[PDB]
Amino acid sequence: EQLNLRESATITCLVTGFSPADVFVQWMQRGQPLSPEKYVTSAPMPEPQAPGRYFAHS
Amino acid sequence: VFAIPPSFASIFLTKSTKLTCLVTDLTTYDSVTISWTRQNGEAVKTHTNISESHPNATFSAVGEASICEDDWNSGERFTCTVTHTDLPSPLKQTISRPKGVALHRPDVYLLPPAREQLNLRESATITCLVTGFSPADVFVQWMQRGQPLSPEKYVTSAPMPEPQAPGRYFAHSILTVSEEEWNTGETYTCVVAHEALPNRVTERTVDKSTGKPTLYNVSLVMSDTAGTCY
Amino acid sequence: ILTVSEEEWNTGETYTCVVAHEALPNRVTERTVDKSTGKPTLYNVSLVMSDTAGTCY
Amino acid sequence: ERIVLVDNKCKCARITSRIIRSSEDPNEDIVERNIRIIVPLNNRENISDPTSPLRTRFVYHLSDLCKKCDPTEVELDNQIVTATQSNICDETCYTYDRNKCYTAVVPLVYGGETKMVETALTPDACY
Amino acid sequence: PVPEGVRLADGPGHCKGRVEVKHQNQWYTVCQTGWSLRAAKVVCRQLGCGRAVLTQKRCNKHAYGRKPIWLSQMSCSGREATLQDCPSGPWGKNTCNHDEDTWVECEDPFDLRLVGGDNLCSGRLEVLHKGVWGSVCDDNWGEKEDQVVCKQLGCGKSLSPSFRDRKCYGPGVGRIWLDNVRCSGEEQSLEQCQHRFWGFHDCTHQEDVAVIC
Ligand SMILES: *[C@@H]1O[C@H](CO)[C@@H](O[C@@H]2O[C@H](CO)[C@@H](O)[C@H](O)[C@H]2NC(C)=O)[C@H](O)[C@H]1NC(C)=O
Ligand SMILES: *[C@@H]1O[C@H](CO)[C@@H](O)[C@H](O)[C@H]1NC(C)=O
Ligand SMILES: *[C@@H]1O[C@H](CO)[C@@H](O)[C@H](O)[C@H]1NC(C)=O
Ligand SMILES: [Ca+2]
Ligand SMILES: [Ca+2]
Repeated sequence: EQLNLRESATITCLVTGFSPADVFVQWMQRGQPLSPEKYVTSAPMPEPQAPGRYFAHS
Repeated sequence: VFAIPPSFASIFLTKSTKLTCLVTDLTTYDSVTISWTRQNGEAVKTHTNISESHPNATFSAVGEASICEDDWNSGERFTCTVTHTDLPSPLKQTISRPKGVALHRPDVYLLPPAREQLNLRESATITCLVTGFSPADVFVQWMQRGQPLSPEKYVTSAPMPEPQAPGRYFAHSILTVSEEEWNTGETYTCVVAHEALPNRVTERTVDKSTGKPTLYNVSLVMSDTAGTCY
Repeated sequence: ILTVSEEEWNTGETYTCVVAHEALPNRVTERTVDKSTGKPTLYNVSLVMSDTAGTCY
Repeated sequence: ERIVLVDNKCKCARITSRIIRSSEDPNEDIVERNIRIIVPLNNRENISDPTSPLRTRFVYHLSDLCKKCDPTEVELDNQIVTATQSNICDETCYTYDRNKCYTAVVPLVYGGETKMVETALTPDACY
Repeated sequence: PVPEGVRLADGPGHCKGRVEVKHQNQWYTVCQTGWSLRAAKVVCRQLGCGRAVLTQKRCNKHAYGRKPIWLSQMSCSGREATLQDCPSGPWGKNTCNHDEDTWVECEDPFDLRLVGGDNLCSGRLEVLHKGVWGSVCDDNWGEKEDQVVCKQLGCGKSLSPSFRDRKCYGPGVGRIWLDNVRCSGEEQSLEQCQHRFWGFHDCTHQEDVAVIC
């Protein structure tokens, strides 16, 4: 639908199942990094089924 | 200190406008003032509706006032005065409805779990991509076969602004289901409630059978004598 | 039987035959032909199955 | 097990989807999409106008076939609300529909009366 | 804790209003901590007023005047019929807030009138979903629908006519509440049949169906 609306596409990175809440997610287009304004990474939040593992989506 | 407003989640799911401020147990006090006072000055009465149950747990209570009128939707300078003799500075917090925020309807996209994730055969994470909503508050609930799924099954993020958009927000909702449920073709529906929606609720459903197909078999039967469909 | 000029038939101009009869439901039945309908020598069908890989519930 | 994804009887497209239980491992089961499209070779561009020219180009936006613009009910904890199922909408009808009967009006003259009588473009539809 | 009846007053309608409760001639009203839609699904089932739609715990300006808060607590599954089928154990337990009252906006129930004909057993079909009467459509109409609607009419069994009397009994005018109604033959009434959404029709008023029995 996002490509069907033809104005925006949102590629979501789903970093899930990691125990220390310290993840740095950065995006590269063709090997060089995009600007940090173009992507937004959510804070690491607790994965509910796993006991102490966290998840984060960007 | 905190004074959580009624969002559109509290407005729509419960149909009850509850003004709530949380008084953490900084110090034990007998007459804890969680008096929810209007800008007019009248106080709709609340007292110890539920204990906070913090790790210290030294006389901490939650006061929820049901100012349920249209005065919140129109807007007023509602203030709960957390005034205490212990720590004698009053640690009050003021909350009002945000005024004149432009309303754009959410474009809700249901992303099936990745092919990389189903190869592990352990869990499937379905993503509800609620994006494009400019009022900040949004309510996202998952249902399977018309029954509301438990809130421990899914976790939804706080709304953060969309990067390229000026003030429009986006939110996630990750439903962690086992892989044997998703590979058998069970419909997981994402019910999302927002103010700018026309019917106020959008329901996206996803399952394996709709998905993204891996073998289209098309048959353009070009018949002369079709006429009416049968 | 209707006799028409030859260039009239080759320029489309769909001729409709209507009947009036008692046993008919609305008492009237219409059929049409033109150059492209009645026994044509060409079928110019141009199927466009757009957007089949895109969204379908 | 062919679940009926759409059953559009106005463009004659029928889309059905199934999970072919092909192998033992539950991942490579192919999501199969059966688009079945009947192309009326002689129907006109406007089906309700029988004098319209012959329909040659048959374009089928498959997203337009798969839209569900009937709001459904959902059961919340405190409410039942109508829920939109798509963001697409806010009709060519290549073929006639069996359930729908289509009528055209013809000018019938006998002595200059021009009594405009409706026909039945699809007989055995409303008889 | 015997809830004989739960009337709906102070509202625009017979069964749209606030929830009261009656025990031993004392007309009383109910607060509840967990007051879901399923409780209203019980409440507008023992009154027989449609399905439950809305359940507001909406307060008003304090000069309404109100009865006190009902003594027991009522939390149950909601698939049951009356307010006695589920337990109301904690009697005398008043843990609602200070001055609030509940509210139910359950539908007016499905009254079905065969209109346009000489007798009430023969005519075009008209149904009552909302406050407006309206016809239904004949998309994929079947004899199962005819036997279901004649069973609900309480007027015998269908005869499956040759469509001429149905076309002669009137096209009708108004709105089309149902399209693509599909009955399995075993449902008690027309609501429980599968249909498209109420008022969403792809047909005009020339396709209004009539059932003869
Ligand atoms: C398809 O054909 C029908 C029948 O000729 C058209 O319907 C008529 O359109 C004219 C002009 O718009 C109106 O004056 C009539 O009142 C219509 N009659 C009916 C019964 O609808 C229709 O407009 C045509 N559609 C297209 C897209 O060409
Ligand atoms: C066949 O169809 C195409 C579709 O655009 C059209 O351009 C072309 O003129 C048509 N040719 C004939 C002979 O009908
Ligand atoms: C798709 O393949 C199936 C075989 O699994 C076949 O039965 C079906 O007819 C095909 N679809 C169409 C539209 O022909
Ligand atoms: Ca019909
Ligand atoms: Ca229909």
